[PDB]
Amino acid sequence: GEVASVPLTNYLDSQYFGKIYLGTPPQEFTVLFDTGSSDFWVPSIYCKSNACKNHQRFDPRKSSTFQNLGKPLSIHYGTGSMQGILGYDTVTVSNIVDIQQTVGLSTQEPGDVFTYAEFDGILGMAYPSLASEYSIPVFDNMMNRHLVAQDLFSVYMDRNGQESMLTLGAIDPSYYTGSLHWVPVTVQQYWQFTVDSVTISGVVVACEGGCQAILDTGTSKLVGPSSDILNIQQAIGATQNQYGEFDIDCDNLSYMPTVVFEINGKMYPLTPSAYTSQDQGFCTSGFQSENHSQKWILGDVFIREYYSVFDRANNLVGLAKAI
Amino acid sequence: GEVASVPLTNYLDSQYFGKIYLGTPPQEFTVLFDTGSSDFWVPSIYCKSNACKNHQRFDPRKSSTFQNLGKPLSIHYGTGSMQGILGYDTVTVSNIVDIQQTVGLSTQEPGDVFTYAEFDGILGMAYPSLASEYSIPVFDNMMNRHLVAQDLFSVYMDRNGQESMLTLGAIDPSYYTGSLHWVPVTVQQYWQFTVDSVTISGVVVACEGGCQAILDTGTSKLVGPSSDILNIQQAIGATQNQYGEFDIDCDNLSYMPTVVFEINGKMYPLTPSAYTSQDQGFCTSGFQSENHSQKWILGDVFIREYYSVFDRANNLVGLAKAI
Ligand SMILES: [Cl-]
Ligand SMILES: [Cl-]
Ligand SMILES: [Cl-]
Ligand SMILES: [Cl-]
Ligand SMILES: [Cl-]
Ligand SMILES: [Cl-]
Ligand SMILES: [Cl-]
Ligand SMILES: [Cl-]
Ligand SMILES: [Cl-]
Ligand SMILES: [Cl-]
Ligand SMILES: [Cl-]
Ligand SMILES: [Cl-]
Ligand SMILES: [Cl-]
Ligand SMILES: [Cl-]
Ligand SMILES: [Cl-]
Repeated sequence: GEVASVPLTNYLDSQYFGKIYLGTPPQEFTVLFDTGSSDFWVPSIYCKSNACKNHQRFDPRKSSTFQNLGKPLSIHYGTGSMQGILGYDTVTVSNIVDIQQTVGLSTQEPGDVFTYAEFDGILGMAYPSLASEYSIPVFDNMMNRHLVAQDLFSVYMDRNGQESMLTLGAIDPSYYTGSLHWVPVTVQQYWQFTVDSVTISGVVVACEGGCQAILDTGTSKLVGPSSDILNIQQAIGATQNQYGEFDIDCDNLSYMPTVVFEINGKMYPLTPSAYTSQDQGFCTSGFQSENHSQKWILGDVFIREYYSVFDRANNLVGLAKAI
Repeated sequence: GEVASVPLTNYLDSQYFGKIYLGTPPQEFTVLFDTGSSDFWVPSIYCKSNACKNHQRFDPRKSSTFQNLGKPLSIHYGTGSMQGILGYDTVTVSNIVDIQQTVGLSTQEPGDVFTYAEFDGILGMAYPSLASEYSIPVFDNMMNRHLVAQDLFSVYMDRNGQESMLTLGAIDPSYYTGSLHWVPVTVQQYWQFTVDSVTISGVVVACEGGCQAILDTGTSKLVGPSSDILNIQQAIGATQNQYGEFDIDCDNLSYMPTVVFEINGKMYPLTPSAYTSQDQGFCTSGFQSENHSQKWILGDVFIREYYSVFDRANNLVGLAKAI
C-alpha cells in the first residue's frame, strides 16, 4: 500500500518515458509506460541488434534474483517487432518493490524502430487480456499483492515543459483544474470507452452516432478511421507533404477550428494549439488515419490536454483539464 | 463459475425472500436477500425466543461440516435485534456450493420483529465494509473463489404476481424493457449512488441539488429526509392516520402525480400505482420519513418498478424498466 511518483521525460517528438529498476542489485532502465499494451520487457545481454547496442541491457548474470522461464515473448511496436524470452525478477518503481515479476529479456530487435527510440523497454499498463501468454502485467502484480495504496494510476503530460508525471496509486489534483469526470470502460483489454461524437462548432465531423476509442500513452497522435480523419484534416487546413505527413501552417493557429470530443456527455475540446505539433519551423497535424480499424486511439495529443486517471478497481477512465 | 436462479416469494406486505441450504447434509432456510446489509445469519437450536420458535432453526449437531468460531454477532433489523455466535459451514444456493462460509447462529431474537417476519434469516449482499467483525459476506466468498460466472447479481421484483427472481452471476434481459442504465456507486458500503433530483412535472420537490441514496432490497418503502418526504406526501395527497401511516385513497390514483427520480441524467418515474401500496381496502403511501439522516433508501417500491443489477466487478448499479 504505497504510492510511486515516476517523473516522465520527453525529447521533441519522442514518446514519454521514465525510470524503473530490475534485478538484485537494481539495474536501471528507461521504459515507455504504455496503456496500449500489457507486457513488460527490456533489452538483455542476449540481444545483439543495433537497437540493443544503443540502449541499456539487462544482465541476469549480475542479478541474484533472476529466474529464466524460457517462454517466448513477441510484441509489435509501431512497425517494429521485439522477440525475447520471459523470466522473473524484482522490479522496483520508486517506492514499490514488485518481486517475482515476469519480464521479457529481448533477444531480437531488428530494424531501426527501437534503435532511435528514447526508451530501453516497454512496461504495458493495460488489462491482462492483452498480455501475451505467460506474461503478468506489472500493475496487476502490484494490485494483487496490495503494493499500491489504490488500484489506479494517473498520468500528467506536460504540454509545455518537463513536469510530466506518472503516479502509481494516487491522484494529484494539482495537475488539473475543474473536476475529474469518470468514463466507463466498455471493453477491458485496452483502456476503451465510447466517444459520442466529434464536432466543430456543434457540427458532427467524425464519430457520427458514436465510436469506440482507447486512451493510449504509448501513441503520440490522435488516430481515427480514414473518412473521419479526412473530414478533420480538411477542416483544420492540414495538407499532405512528401513524407506523407499532414503539415499545418504554424502562423494560422489563430484561424483554425476547435475540435471537440464528446465523451459520456461532457466536452473535451482540442484547440489548434493542442492538436498542432511544432517540432521545428514546421507544424504537423496531430491527427492520423488508420485503414483497417474504426477504433480511435487517443494518444499523447489528447492526454497532454487532459490529465488521465486509469482506475482498475472501478474500470473507469478519469479525465480533467490539465494545468 | 456458475449461475444461481433463486425464486423470490412475498406475501402481502412481507419482504421478499428465497431459499438457501446450510450444513452437510443440507438444511433448508428462507432468507431475506438484503442489499442493505452484509452479514449472513439464521436461527439456531441455541435460540429459545418466540421468533426462533416460529422459524427454521439450524441444528449444527446434524452437520458434519459445522465449526464454531465463538465470535459474537449482533445486528439490527427494523426496530429489532438479533444476537448470535459466528461459525463456519457450507452454504448451498442452487447451483453454487460455498464451503467454509461464516454464518451467525442466532441465540437471542427477542420481541415480535422477527417473529412475524416470513424469512428465517438474513443474507446480506452489500459490501464487506458493512460486515460485522469476523464476518465474510456470502457473495464475496462466491466471487473470491470464482464460484459465480460474473461478479454481479440481478433482482427482479414482481409488482403483480409471483415471478420475482434473484440471479447470481447473470443478467436476464427478459425481466426488463429498453436498456440497462449504469449508475456509479459513490460509497462502497451500501449500494450507494447520487440522485440528482426528485421532480413532479419538472418541478423539484425533493433532493434539491442532489442527494445520496441506497438501493436496498431489505426495505419495503422509499425513505427520505423529513422535509423532502413532507413535500411528497402533500403532493400525492397522502394523509396520516392513527397508526402513523400515510393513507392514500385507492380510487384517486388516476388523479395523482408521477414522482420522477433523476439518477445520472436518466429519468425513473414512479406512477401513483407504483408508489401506492394496496394491502386491503386501504392504500398507503410507499414514501416514508427518516429524521436522523439525509440519505435516501430506495426499497422494494422502487425495485418493483426497476429491474436492478448489482455489479461488484465494476462497482455499478444497473437499472431498467421492469416488465
Ligand atoms: Cl521515443
Ligand atoms: Cl482482463
Ligand atoms: Cl482501490
Ligand atoms: Cl489519491
Ligand atoms: Cl456515467
Ligand atoms: Cl460505438
Ligand atoms: Cl473509414
Ligand atoms: Cl489555439
Ligand atoms: Cl417479512
Ligand atoms: Cl468494502
Ligand atoms: Cl466479473
Ligand atoms: Cl449475463
Ligand atoms: Cl449528494
Ligand atoms: Cl429534513
Ligand atoms: Cl397509475
